[PDB]
Amino acid sequence: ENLYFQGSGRRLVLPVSARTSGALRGQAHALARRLEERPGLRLDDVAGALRADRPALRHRLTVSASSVPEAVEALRAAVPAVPPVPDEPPKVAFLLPGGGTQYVGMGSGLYRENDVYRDTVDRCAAVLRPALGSDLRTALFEEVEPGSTAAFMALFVTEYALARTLMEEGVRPDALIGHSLGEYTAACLAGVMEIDEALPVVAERIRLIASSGGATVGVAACADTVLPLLGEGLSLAAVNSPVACTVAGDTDAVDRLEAELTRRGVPFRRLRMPAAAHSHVLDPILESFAGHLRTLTLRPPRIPYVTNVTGDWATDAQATDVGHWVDHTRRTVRFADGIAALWERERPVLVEIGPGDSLTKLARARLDGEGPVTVTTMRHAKAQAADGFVLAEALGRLWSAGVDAALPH
Repeated sequence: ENLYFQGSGRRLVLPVSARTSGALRGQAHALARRLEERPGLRLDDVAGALRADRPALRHRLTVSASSVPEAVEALRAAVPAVPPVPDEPPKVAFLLPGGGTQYVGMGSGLYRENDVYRDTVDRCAAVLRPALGSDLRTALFEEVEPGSTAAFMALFVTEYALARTLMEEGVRPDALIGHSLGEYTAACLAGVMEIDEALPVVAERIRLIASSGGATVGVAACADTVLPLLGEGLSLAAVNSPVACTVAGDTDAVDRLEAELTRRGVPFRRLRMPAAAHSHVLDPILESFAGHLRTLTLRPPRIPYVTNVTGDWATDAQATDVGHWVDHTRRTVRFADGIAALWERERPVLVEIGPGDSLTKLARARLDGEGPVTVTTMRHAKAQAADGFVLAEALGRLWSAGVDAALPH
């Protein structure tokens, strides 16, 4: 179970582009039949030849392979999966999850294969030791108490390292959106905050939220259905999509809401973190948390980002205002509105940065049926794919949608 650096391995992305719906499938089986019938062809050479010796036409797909049999098999199954590329290159947005999908071992494959990912994690763990009290890489890769400060900081650093890794490949986001904790990651990526200063502040934000107690319930219904059921002792914590919102408050009030939701057939699930972020339960720690926010050098965003406060693009005045960041922690996460504002300006490819597809589902629900292209970037806890495979697929898919710099080499 070693995390020693191995460097990049043999896995490569093979690009295929045609002019038709259409000929793409045919051209992919052609290439498959060529590598079978030509044992002298190395995967190595084919990857470069597919890059240098052919034009990048409108209809694209890719396969990932660490060997010729793998590539041949993947080119048969290959089905076009994104629309033909636009006449103008697509915009790109990063979506940064707030927690719920973190796990021990996430990104461990990237930690071993990718020097940017490894260096970013190492840098953050060293900066974090005085505030955290431990080496974050222990929590990232070996063991962690669920819902601890370390568990969530593991998620924050994974997002940051993964975003830095994509940016070094040339996939630089034109816009950012995060969900609660993820808005801090977005602010660091946008230049609003410096990662080294943000790390201890995010850590104390987590401890202050956890120490405030209370409870949160995720309700699979739109906010209009939930609002009339609240509720002295309850706040609307997040409006996530037309079929998802969260409600937070003291545990007794949340218990009674759940009883009344059951009585109406409304599906819901108690979030496992016994906390109440984005609700009145945080009132006693807001001013203390503003003390920590005052330690940060805030700058206007150099990449645009939408905040959960307004569900709209953050202004320079907001990004640099401690009181806004205090409001961000107290007030409803307007994620669904944020997704719509992001989409309406850019119509960008939506790239989820972090483990899972939880924000991708919210975006698909809110953006039905604008046909968003979404890209996923890190596997769920129980999935068997290798991290480097999932990353290579994401990069190939980004190229297929028209983000040319996403293709590696």
